[PDB]
Amino acid sequence: TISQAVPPVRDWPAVDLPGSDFDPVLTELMREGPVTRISLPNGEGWAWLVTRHDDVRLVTNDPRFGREAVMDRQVTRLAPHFKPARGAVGFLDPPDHTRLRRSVAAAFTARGVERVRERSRGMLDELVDAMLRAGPPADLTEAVLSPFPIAVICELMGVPATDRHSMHTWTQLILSSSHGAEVSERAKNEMNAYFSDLIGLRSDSAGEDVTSLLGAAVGRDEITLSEAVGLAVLLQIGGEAVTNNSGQMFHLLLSRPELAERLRSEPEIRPRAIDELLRWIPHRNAVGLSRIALEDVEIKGVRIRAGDAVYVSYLAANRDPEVFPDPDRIDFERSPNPHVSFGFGPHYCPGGMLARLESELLVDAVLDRVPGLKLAVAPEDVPFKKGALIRGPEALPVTWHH
Ligand code: HEM
Repeated sequence: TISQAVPPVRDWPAVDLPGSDFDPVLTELMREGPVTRISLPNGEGWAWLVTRHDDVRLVTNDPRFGREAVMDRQVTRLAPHFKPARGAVGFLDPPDHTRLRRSVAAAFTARGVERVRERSRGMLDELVDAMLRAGPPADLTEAVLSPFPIAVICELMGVPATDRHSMHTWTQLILSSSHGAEVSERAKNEMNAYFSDLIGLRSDSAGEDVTSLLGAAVGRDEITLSEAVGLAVLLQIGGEAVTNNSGQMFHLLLSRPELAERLRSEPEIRPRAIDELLRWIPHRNAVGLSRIALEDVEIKGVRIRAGDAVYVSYLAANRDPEVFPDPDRIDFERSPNPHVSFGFGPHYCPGGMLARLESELLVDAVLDRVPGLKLAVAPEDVPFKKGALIRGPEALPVTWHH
């Protein structure tokens, strides 16, 4: 009856934000309305953006939106390079996405990840033992936050003991180090070859570890060898997300002492506190991967045309004032806490339960075993990743009583 003008296209340039400060451009978009249009540094054109919790759930869970179609054109994006392997789990839709996620689902459920809690707790104590032995001045990221997620994933994946040192090295080299491309690509190839072999050997394995599950799914013609290897690599190197995120957790726990004090005073609230931290921490820069409207869809009186690219902001959704009253307040007691830090819909993060487990063990060890733990520099002096997709510290210098 009455025309509702489409929103203006908002430019969203890459900006390095300090520590855990919220993106002011995202804030502006959140205040403009539930549905906006954005233009990112890379790719071409514009894309719709939804920021409200309900809209984010709709776009990420509804069959009317697809991921596969995304690789048909250069959708405006943040990352400089795009158009990777299609077999990538992120670019697959139900006709094949389900087969891949189903293959390893059991190992990533709450009970699945509990299988490695004891071993992981032990490995963490070894890392902390070493840091304490070395003495007071340390980079918590290098000494703990970085190696721990890798050690835990090796155990969950079922990587032979004598091959884990290689996994560590490959992971570090992969998409994050010197001799860009060359070294990174080389390590990526070695890891691919490794998992290609391990999984193949597990063709008829009944093991519960991830590679065994992958090998069996392959053996049963549920997924191809290529599909299994690709996912295995992604899962193997996905721990960096925990390294970065937990990095923000401790930066927060140390810069806002009241938070650390509460967790030491009431250990029982740690699980819920971790979830609150996960909801609050601005995990990434801008937005990640869009979805293409497969047919026309209306959102808050806005007509999203079939073919249009649509982005969701999980960070904004986690600050939805209706769902999270006083959204900017870090409240460990926040009763209902339906955050989407681990995404939503078919593509929700498989590592979510694992990330919570790793975060819980980390908080325990760091807050209970480091006497007088505090930042060794001013909070604003902690270096954070620049030109990154996933936010977090480059290092987290801490000190304590020897
Ligand atoms: C606190 C740490 C983590 C956070 C905040 C996080 C967050 C996310 C988010 C927001 C997505 C996108 C969902 C979407 O496409 O709508 C995702 C996808 C994914 N994450 Fe994580 N993640 C974390 C840790 C991990 C870990 C440790 C692993 C490896 C076990 C992992 C593996 C994956 C994979 C494989 C996907 C793609 C899933 C698919 O598209 O089917 N994540 N994650």
